[PDB]
Amino acid sequence: SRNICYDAFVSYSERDAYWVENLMVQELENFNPPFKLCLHKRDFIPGKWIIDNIIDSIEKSHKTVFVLSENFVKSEWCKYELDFSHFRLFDENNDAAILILLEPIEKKAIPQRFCKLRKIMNTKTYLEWPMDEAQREGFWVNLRAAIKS
Repeated sequence: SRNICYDAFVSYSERDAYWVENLMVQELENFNPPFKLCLHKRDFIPGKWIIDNIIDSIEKSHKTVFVLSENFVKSEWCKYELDFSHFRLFDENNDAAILILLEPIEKKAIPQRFCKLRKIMNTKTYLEWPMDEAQREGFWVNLRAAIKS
């Protein structure tokens, strides 16, 4: 494209909308230099259809960041479990996704048909949003690093 490339496409729920659209934006879009972000629930075109929003964004950005939370799982995760051949090499060996764990998630309650997610939860691979405000700096540092890995 012209220069319509983003550093990351960020899928997330409207319930966690504040954290993403304030906290995360300030640490990245306001960073210096800044990151270019495709905010799932802030930059999607109303007209355009659904899959066209998702797929198109994921393809115009270097990475995909999921902001996992109880809510996100129920309301927005499924679409990401079952996927349809739109990655000649599959999202498995395509740089992979960046998972942020916004809050803990009772996996004892996470379906079971959610293979991918469950893996994530065992692999305990993800940036965990620290409850201790004194440790958030390191978090953002990691996040950026990840988005630029």
